[PDB]
Amino acid sequence: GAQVSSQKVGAHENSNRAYGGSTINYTTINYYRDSASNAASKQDFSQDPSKFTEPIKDVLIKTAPMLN
Amino acid sequence: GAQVSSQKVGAHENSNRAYGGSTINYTTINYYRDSASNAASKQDFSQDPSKFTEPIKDVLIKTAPMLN
Amino acid sequence: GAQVSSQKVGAHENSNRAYGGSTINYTTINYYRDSASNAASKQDFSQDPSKFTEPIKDVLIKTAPMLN
Amino acid sequence: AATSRDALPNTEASGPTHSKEIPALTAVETGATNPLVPSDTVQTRHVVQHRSRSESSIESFFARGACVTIMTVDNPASTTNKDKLFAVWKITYKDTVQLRRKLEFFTYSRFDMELTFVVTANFTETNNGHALNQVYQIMYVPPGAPVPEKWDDYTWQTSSNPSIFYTYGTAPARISVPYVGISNAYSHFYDGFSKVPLKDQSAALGDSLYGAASLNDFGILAVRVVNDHNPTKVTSKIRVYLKPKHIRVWCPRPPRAVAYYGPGVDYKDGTLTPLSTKDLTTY
Amino acid sequence: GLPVMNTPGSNQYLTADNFQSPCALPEFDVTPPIDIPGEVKNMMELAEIDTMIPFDLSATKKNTMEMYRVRLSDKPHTDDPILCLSLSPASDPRLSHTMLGEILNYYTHWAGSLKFTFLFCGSMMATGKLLVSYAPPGADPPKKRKEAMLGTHVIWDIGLQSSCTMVVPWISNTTYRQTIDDSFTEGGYISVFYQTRIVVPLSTPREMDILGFVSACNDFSVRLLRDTTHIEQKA
Amino acid sequence: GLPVMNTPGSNQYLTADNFQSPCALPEFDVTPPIDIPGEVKNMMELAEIDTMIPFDLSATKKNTMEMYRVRLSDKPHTDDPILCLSLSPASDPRLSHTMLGEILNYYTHWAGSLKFTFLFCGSMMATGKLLVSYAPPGADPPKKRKEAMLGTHVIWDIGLQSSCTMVVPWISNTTYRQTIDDSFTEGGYISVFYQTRIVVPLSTPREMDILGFVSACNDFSVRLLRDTTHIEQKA
Amino acid sequence: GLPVMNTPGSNQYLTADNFQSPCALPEFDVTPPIDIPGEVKNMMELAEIDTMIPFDLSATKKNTMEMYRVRLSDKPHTDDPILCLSLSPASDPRLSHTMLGEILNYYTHWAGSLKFTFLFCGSMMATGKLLVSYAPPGADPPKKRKEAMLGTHVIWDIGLQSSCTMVVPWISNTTYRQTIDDSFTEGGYISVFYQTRIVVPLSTPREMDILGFVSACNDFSVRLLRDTTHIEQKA
Amino acid sequence: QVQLQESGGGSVQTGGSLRLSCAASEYTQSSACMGWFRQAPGKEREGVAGISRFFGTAYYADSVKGRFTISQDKAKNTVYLQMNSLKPEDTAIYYCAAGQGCLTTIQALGGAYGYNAWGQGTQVTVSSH
Amino acid sequence: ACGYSDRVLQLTLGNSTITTQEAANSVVAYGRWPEYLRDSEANPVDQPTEPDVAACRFYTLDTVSWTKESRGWWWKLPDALRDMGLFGQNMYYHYLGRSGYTVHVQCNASKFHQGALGVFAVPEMCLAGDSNTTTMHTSYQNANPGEKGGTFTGTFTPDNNQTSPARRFCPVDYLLGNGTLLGNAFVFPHQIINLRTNNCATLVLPYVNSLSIDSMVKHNNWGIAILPLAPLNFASESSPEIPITLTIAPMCCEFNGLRNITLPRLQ
Ligand SMILES: CCCCCCCCCCCCCCCC(=O)O
Repeated sequence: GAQVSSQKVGAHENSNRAYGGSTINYTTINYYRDSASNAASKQDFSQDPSKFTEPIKDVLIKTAPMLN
Repeated sequence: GAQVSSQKVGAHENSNRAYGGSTINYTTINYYRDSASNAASKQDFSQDPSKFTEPIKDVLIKTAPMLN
Repeated sequence: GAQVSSQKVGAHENSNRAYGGSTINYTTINYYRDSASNAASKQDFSQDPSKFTEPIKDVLIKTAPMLN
Repeated sequence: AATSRDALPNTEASGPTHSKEIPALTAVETGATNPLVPSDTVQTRHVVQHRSRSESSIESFFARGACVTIMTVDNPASTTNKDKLFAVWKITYKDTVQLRRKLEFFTYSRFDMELTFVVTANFTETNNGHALNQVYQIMYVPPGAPVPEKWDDYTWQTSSNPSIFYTYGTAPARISVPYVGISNAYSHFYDGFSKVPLKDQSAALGDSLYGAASLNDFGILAVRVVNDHNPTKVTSKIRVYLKPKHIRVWCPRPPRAVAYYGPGVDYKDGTLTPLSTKDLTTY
Repeated sequence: GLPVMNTPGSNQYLTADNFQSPCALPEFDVTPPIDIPGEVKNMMELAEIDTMIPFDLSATKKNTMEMYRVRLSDKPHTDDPILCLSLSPASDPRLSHTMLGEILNYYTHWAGSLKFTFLFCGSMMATGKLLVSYAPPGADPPKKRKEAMLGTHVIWDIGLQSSCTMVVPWISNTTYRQTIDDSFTEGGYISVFYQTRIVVPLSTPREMDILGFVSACNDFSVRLLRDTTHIEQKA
Repeated sequence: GLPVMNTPGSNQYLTADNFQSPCALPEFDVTPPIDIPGEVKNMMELAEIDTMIPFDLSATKKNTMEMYRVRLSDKPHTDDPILCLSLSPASDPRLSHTMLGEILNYYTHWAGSLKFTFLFCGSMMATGKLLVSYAPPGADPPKKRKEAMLGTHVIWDIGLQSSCTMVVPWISNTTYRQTIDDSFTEGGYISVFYQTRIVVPLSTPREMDILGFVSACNDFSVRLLRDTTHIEQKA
Repeated sequence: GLPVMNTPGSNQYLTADNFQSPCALPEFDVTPPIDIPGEVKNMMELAEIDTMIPFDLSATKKNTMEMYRVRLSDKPHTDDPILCLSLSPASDPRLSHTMLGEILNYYTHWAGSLKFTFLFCGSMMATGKLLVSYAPPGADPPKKRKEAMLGTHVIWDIGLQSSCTMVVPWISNTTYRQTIDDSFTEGGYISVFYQTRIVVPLSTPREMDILGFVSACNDFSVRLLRDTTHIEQKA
Repeated sequence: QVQLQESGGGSVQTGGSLRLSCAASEYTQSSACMGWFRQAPGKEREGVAGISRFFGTAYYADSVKGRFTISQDKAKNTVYLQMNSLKPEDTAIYYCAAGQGCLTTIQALGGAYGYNAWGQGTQVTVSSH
Repeated sequence: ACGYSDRVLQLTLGNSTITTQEAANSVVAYGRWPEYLRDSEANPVDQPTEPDVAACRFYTLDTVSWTKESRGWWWKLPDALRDMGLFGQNMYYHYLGRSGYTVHVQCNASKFHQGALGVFAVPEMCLAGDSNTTTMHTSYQNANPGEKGGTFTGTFTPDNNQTSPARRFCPVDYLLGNGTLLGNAFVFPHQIINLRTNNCATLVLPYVNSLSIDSMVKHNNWGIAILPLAPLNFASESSPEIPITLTIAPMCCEFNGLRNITLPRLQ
């Protein structure tokens, strides 16, 4: 029941027959029954700030006049 | 001889490419020969309270008269 | 998600039905999400010293005259 | 499908222009922030961006534990006049400040709390007597359960209260607790009260604190030194650290600008001066 | 050995833990179980069983069989309540000692619907009508037939079918309520009133009593396990 | 048992750790979430929202509503700046308290583009033209229309479209900039000047104000989490 | 938990260890690398580059530019050496400070072939012939053209091709040699002599100098990492 | 910045004591040796005193040693400057000077070079009235 | 083509219609339109009360005056509608309830008048109190002024009457009465009534809480803050005045736990 995930490699070791290049992955294993016990996956998602930036009813075309 | 079970996810991490969504499971491995050594699975079952609530010989139809 | 690599055997145990001969490999498992946490693979690469030794614009033929 | 660690969009090449498309001019009164990029106002080059917002995701921003309280317990001599000290502390994020404000960037949040327990101990009386390694039991007393009155009463038996048995000199204690809120998310600001003062009721009978509710009552943490009375007194402090993992947030609020004053939003006199001096025409 | 690393929590003892451990008596021939009738699967099913409420807890009646009795009379109609009760199943004296409540005392949060059943134990020749009322909290606690009549209520006819059940539906602000006596998580008010009055013929006991029972509905749940305060050991 | 070996770091507590641990309340029925509008995914999206800049921070105006106001007049043209501002989003008083900056105070490195939007709040009968300027660092900080005009700048016409945005493009030596006030990682200078002058008819308020807002662009990022200094607890 | 057993070495800190450990700054957006010209893969390739040898290390010349110069003259032929040098790349003063040697100071064992290149820096009108000699150890260190002529040697003609390289082939008893000055692992002797003599016409500087360089060959290797002694901190 | 706000402009006679203080409450990479600079309108701006943020690295200008001392409050956060036995040659405008990253006042020891936040300026006159 | 503009708008809720010619579009808080309580999100069991047009229509509060010395103005929802026809009645008789609102503030001037007004909707607008002795000390009566709402001040005044404290709010304007710079107020859904451009601000607010439904009598979910960003000036006069008016309309109004009338002590 292992959870193997990828690592976005930053600094690279002069290696590509072990480290460096060829996709470096990590393993994770949940030991507890309760989700509250698990570690943070950190594999999150982004969104569009619109709901805060453009909370306007009518579509905003940046090139057009705001007021028309 | 691992025992992989599911976790009823409560709070969700803004994740679904690791945590959050895609069924999060846990692993368990019995290390001892005696059942008495094992941890509590907690994967239990419910029943119908009838044997305590309706221990009556004759079928109780809630919409009908109790006494008839 | 284990990483099994080879060992360049130096001293040999009078063994070849376990150790000594038949390719001895090792295992490695990444436990952390961040690449910065990983151990050094040590499986590196060499290059040609030319960029330091022969940083000359024109090809150096060792058998020919340097100046021609 | 855009993850937290994915690269932000590349900035593309753009040359000169002169027409009827107006990027620079808008109107903020509408409540919308103009979503411009550099190419809208200046001539730019083709640039393959590499940076990502990996480090600013809600998860990552709160991916740290913070000292929430500092508890004090001791183990004095048997001959003592004052009773052995046991600490009781109501579970809140609002005794400290740092963590609070972070939490306060938002109005509501959902998270599973991970708690750690760093324990310190020291001698207090200038003597040469000795003490034997201590064990500390941190019991969680939820609202409703009996809260200890003595270091040695029946409560510390813990039949259903979660309790930690920490031996001094070893790895600090750490547990996990799920989202335990009575609401669907933990509320950081409550615009209301608990009771409704009614006309045909005495004002006294109808009063309640502003912004106070059960939404935040999680009971208390009780701790003692399990060791029996020692000839030479020993003092100890348990520092608790809270990390809100697996976190979700709602409704952004401006951050606290004036130092806090109580668990509410109230502020005191002479603290209301956050900005220094700076003249309008100088860099 | 395999390179390992100690992370926080090591060596500690959390009483709520769940791990395996070495056995003290290996190969012990455990005695197989037999079908003992009446096994229970969960605490809530005990909760769904109707237990009798010690209503009148007056100085004289408390801690006596009489506390379970609610005396009724053939007095002319009045708009005054027969009994007032607060929706604090786990904290109000009258509810606190019923199985339901006692159970609730082992948890911190309570949610779902409840049912109040009343048993008329007067003579067959006795007749009457009543109004049992449940008012959600927030307003003036009912004290006269009038306001109570505005809330949730069952109007019960005394007859051949001896008992009547009023269901107090789950109406809450929060997803779960506190086992403690609290304002934010207040439950409301339960109240009984005379609709008509109790009527009996001659040669019939003019005053009688009523029994009351309370239990949980199939969708009642509790959470957050804690130690009760209705039990203690002195020294 | 399985032969194991303790490697450095064992038993330590790093607050930045991320591991699993035993649960204090097993089998707790967590309350499911509900769609609460306005959830945020990352700190930067708060950063992209335009917040008002407390420009004039004079002894008299600081810590008062007036610090947000930048007074303009119908005075004859002058080449003198209306307002001078340093590109130190996270460290210069005027920028330091805006959401953008406040956010920046939680990180150590900052990178990407920024945008300055200005709002004319004078009368409709008021007209004028201005030059908002951004000069990269390294030279004499602009103080006259002339030098500022040489850098990045938007020339804004006052009209029916109430606001104007100037984008300060990411022009840096380093890949990331310091949240501190520093020379090596200096950002440059922001400056506003009168292009023409403010013109109004008779029976029209001769002096007016302007509002300014700053936010991040879709390609703004921060790194290295640290504790802020705009908050503290004394004893 | 899984039954485990602590084996020797647990809890210790070996500086030469290589394990994983928890990160202090999770999710840090590392800045991608850029193609910086001149990256090095291994220490030996620095070793293969020719560095200038500070030959004459006399009281007067040591620690001065002059130590790199080896003065030659148009004196009539003599069988006396121009310069004597011991094959202790990592321990003999003259070799000890060249990159090659300095590098060698970080290791304990050294193996492989070496090359000595000499540069005539006299006038074009100057002519001459020399004999550069490498004698394996074990016999009388050469001091006259005669014995040196018996060993490995290149006879160099001074002309249009300004420099000459003599390769000291790997001739050793051991598989690897010691970075220290040692007899068992002795390397041999390097020596330069006049073959003819230096000849110049009139109106030509009668005395000139020569430069010498030493580097490793493609099959030179080192092992056993140790701290150097050519660097130190007092208190 | 840090906060740098200074005062203490008392025109004492030749041979009196004067105290100068500069606020440094906020804790940025805090004023290391700190810094005190005087500008004599006859000369120019020059460095004078300075004690390390944490350490006891206090440098003293040749002209002020012994008479002028530097000290601060590692809590109340303000930097004191005891200037006694004042000559008429010390009549100048003083300024406090934040030298951030302590190494700024470790490498060069004295301020001047590693100094980014500038003080306001207090006029001190030491005359024969 | 047909002349349709974002400045010219008309909204209709029930038997009430609002019309304007100088709008700056329209804001829908957090991009969420008001809605009825979903089955998947529900909690009280009883069948709910949906008054519809009865409660869900525009309601105009008491007009206030904008002058040079005004520091700001505030109102809470539902509070500010507590005594508005049916909605209020429906509020006082039910234990729980939820609702969204379309807030429309009105304030026109002349092309010769100037000033900017920040209309901010702050969910959970928990304001600050007036005492330096006791925290969270503001009484229910002073907390909920209802339709008249309250105001902000430019100077904090701590109540020193320890005998019979005032127990009210003392919301400083620049700290947006909550201890946070007004400057960031823009994080909340908002609009700006800048006289030049616009005469009104329209915001649509969905129901926001930590739970599906709550006791509106005990708790306010949204706050309405209006503060002059720029000062009010006209021509060259010394004391100009321009009225400001707020009309509010519940949306998707629903209530549960019907019972007897709630008679709170408002004074
Ligand atoms: C023995 C371990 C203790 C287990 C019980 C922990 C009690 C749960 C308390 C969690 C809530 C803490 C308050 C902070 C939440 C918030 O920011 O609103």
